Amino acid sequence: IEAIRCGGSRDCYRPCQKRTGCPNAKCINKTCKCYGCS
Repeated sequence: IEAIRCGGSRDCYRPCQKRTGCPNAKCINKTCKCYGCS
């Protein structure tokens, strides 16, 4: 998968919220692990 880099979890909201619809994500392994509202 494409590695969404994040300095923080709030840095994951924009992509993951845009992708899924919800900002639910974890900045883990320096990569945004998006869950959204699946």
